[PDB]
Order: sequence, then structure tokens, then C-alpha cells
Amino acid sequence: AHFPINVSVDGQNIEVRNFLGEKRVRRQLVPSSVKVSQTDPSKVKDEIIFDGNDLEQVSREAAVLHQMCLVKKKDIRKFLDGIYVQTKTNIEGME
RNA sequence: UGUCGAACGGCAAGUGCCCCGAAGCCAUCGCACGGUGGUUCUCGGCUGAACUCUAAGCCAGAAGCCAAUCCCAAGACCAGAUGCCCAC
Repeated sequence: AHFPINVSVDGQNIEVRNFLGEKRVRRQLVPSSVKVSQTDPSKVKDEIIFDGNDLEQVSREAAVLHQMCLVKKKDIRKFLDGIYVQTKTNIEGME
């Protein structure tokens, strides 16, 4: 709604800065072979798209960023702070 | 005050009383120091079977416990290491 933000991913770790107003980084390790980028530049501006091969070795960490999110002593429904896991989906490709 | 003849000097008042007093001791009266790693459960959640967290496969983490730092130290009887050495 208001908070302009930034996020980051540095090779093997993930950063989360100015989350809800928290001006520090929120790290999280990712295993060897799960490569990911952003589309913050312009067209999407929001999404984090996880790719990979294994059912539960990329689902295991596409579960904690939604655990790294909650706003606790606060009404939750009236406003939606968080870059949270979106739309469990089986994306295939023929492009 | 008393007292050594008087000063000087002391002494007696179970340390006369008093001011100051180093050393030592001591004060939340002074001062220094006391911010660490795993493990798990609440739990957010993952896969889905027979669709959801779990029936098996699983991350994750506050306290918690557990060691660790810390204090003691083999009656835990240390075949730990090491220094030195007899008579008969």
C-alpha cells in the first residue's frame, strides 16, 4: 500500500530488506542447484519465480519465505504486508 | 586533670579527650567485569497418499533441555606425558 521496498538475492543466499519497515536483511540458505532471478525490473515488478527439478527439495524452501512473513500482534486481514508464496502451480513450457 | 623540683621529656586516666593520619581492610558509599553453539516442542509449513502438516518422507525455529565457556577435580584410582634417582 505505502512501503516502497527492495529485495535481494546473492548467488546462494536470499536477502529481504525493508520488510514492513525492518531495514535489515533476512537471510536464508538455498541448496546447491536451485537458481532463481527476479523480474522486479519493470514488467512484473513483484514476482519471485523458483525453478528446479525436485518435488520436495525446492518445495521445502518454497515454504519458509511464507514462514519468514507473518505480522504478529496486528490485525492481519486489513492489509497484506509480505512477499508470500503464490499460487501452487505446475508450470510447463513449450515457448 | 594528676604527676615526675621545673622545664625538655614523659607518664597515669585498663588507648584521657581531640584534629589530622599513611598502610591494610572495606562500601551498590568506590571500581572492574558477567551479549554461546547445537537440539528439539509449541508453530508457521512442505509432499501427498490413503484433497492438508505426516500415515512414512521433511525444513524451520523463542524458550526448553543439552553440552560449552565457568567453579571443583582419578576413590573415575589417569598404561596421561615428563624430571630425577639407591642399597640389598
